[PDB]
Amino acid sequence: FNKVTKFNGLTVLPPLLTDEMI
Amino acid sequence: AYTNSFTRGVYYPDKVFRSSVLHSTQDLFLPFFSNVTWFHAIHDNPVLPFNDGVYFASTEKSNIIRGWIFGTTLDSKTQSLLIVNNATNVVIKVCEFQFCNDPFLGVNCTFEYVSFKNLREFVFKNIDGYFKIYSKHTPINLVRDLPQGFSALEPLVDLPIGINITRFQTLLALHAAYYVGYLQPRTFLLKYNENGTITDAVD
Amino acid sequence: SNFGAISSVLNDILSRLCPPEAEVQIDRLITGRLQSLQTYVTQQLIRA
Amino acid sequence: SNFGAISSVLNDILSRLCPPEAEVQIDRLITGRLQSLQTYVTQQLIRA
Amino acid sequence: ILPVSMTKTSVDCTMYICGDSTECSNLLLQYGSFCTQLNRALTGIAVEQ
Amino acid sequence: CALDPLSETKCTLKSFTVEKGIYQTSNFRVQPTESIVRFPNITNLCPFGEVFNATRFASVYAWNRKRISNCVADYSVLYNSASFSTFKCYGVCPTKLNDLCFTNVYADSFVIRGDEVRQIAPGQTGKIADYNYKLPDDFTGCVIAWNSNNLDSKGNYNYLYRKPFERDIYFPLQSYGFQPTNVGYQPYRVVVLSFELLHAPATVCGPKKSTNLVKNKCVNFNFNGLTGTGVLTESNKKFLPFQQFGRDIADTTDAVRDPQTLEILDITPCSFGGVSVITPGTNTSNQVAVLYQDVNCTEV
Amino acid sequence: EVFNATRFASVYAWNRKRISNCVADYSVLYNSASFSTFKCYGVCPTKL
Repeated sequence: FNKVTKFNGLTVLPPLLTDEMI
Repeated sequence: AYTNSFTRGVYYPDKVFRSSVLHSTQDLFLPFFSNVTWFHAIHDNPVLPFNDGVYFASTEKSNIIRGWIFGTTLDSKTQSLLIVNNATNVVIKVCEFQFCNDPFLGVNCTFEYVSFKNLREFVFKNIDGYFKIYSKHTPINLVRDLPQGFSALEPLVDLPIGINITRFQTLLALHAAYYVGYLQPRTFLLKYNENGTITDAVD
Repeated sequence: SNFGAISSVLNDILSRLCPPEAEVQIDRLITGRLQSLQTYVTQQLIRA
Repeated sequence: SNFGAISSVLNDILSRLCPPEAEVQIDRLITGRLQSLQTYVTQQLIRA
Repeated sequence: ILPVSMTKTSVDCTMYICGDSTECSNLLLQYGSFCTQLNRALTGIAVEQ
Repeated sequence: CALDPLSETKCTLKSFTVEKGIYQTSNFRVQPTESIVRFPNITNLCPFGEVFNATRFASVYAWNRKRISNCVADYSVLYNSASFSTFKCYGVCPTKLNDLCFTNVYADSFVIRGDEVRQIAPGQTGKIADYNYKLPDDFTGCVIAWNSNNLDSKGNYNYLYRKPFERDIYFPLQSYGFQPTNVGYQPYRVVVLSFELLHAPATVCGPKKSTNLVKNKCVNFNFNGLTGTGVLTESNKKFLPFQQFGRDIADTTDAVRDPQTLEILDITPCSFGGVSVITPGTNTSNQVAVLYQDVNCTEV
Repeated sequence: EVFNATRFASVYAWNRKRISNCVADYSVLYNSASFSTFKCYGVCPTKL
């Protein structure tokens, strides 16, 4: 998790399973 | 004589604030590491060509350099731009001036405007008849040459005048060393920092 | 991108022009921005 | 392919027409040739 | 190391193409169901992740 | 399709049944409360009186030019006049000129034969277009012309003709000859207004009044002819003295400097997000729940 | 032999001169004072 790193109608939806559920 | 420009002669290309961004822009910039013709006010101020535009700079301790002339013929056949510092204001005029045989500042017209220890830096260009002036001042540790580092010139002045230029000449105070580098149509990538300041560029 | 319109900014066309010609300029932006989205969605379907 | 331009040879348009009309004919070729690459690159992404 | 999902983007194509303009949005309706099938595709990708 | 969120769902699906699920039906968007109109506080009326009522215009080979700046231009005073035989505008509409601002305006003034008025347009070709007065193909301006037989006929031979905006002063020059004996052969006066939209502060503006300034609240706006919408706020974006706008990656405006007090305003688009309708099937219930995506519940 | 002919035909039965095997300085025509209109439809007169 440490080693892997808006108004124009573009959006990001959250995943169903949180990183704490994974 | 000659010297090398290093990363000199970069300016804000438009009157738009940008920050924390790498912006690709195409404009008349001074090419990095170009040879710039170099001159002394001691042991002259010849007429130079202007080409597409000029980075003009001087390393100074005396304020002997005090202005410039621009035009095509520089001989009263046609209108010529004049720029002067009177030690309280910049002064600008365009007229069919009859200049001297060896013009200096003492120790028909269509436009007017009014407002080593140091390095004073300028960029001059004509686009669509707009004569644009950019400038910066800096302290210097080296007498011989331009500093091998980066700083972006801000626009001082923009004249609506529509006058053709192919030649120019600096003005010296009479009864200092200076550098002339021509601009070229270059694509630059400009590094605008958090405080919206150009702090590096890629030629 | 202009896509051939007089400006890249939709509010320039709508503040400078009027309906006989504003629609001619906006159809160049609609065509280009629609083709820009179809290219993204196609490459996201292949990447998915 | 002409794509609606007077000729598909880009040098015909540039040698026969002056810029106000040449850019109208050339943009039909740019529109069609760009669509012809977007088609090929999409087929090569699916075939890859 | 294997990738298993990617960011669930969705793009509001009426606001991307015609950002808060009714003048443009009434022209974008003349292209029919392109904008609704772009949203359908991006929703299908996002549910798949 | 606007009664309730289930009816938006039914319409989004083009279906009267809705199956169980979550459906993005719409975008929530907070609407502009009011319009804020903002322009420079200068009030000189522009010298169009001098331009259109001069005693003599120039020859088309040596056309006169005037630069107009630091002033207010009511273009309807020109456009409403019955005098003008043509007023054709390129890159602008003459209805919109009063809503708008430019950094400079240039008036180009000259006399031609009435038949040749056709050649004063962007992208034209012929002896006046190519050898006397050429407009660029990206021209942003208005061409304003009228027959001037009462001013410029006598005959009169003082007007002559032989490169975008060139003044091409050996001499290939030929005079016109203007008499009441000349309609297309008559002298026409023409003024061309060219508008400068370059990246600098406005100095020519339409007569439209400025409003007070509103902040931390969603408004429609027009700053120096830059129309838009957003929550304006005071800002810590450190504009240098020459900068007048800030821009986004999408080329859209992100900040402005007020033309009346020179403080820096952020522009934030008014609060928005996807609206998703959570539903059991309509076979189970007409009850729904609504998810406003990417908003805090106090901002809905 | 066309532009300086003594007479021109009636439009029910117009003339049609063949020009061939010769050098054509069309700028002599295009820069002539004589012509009230000179309109070209698949070429620009400067290019000829």
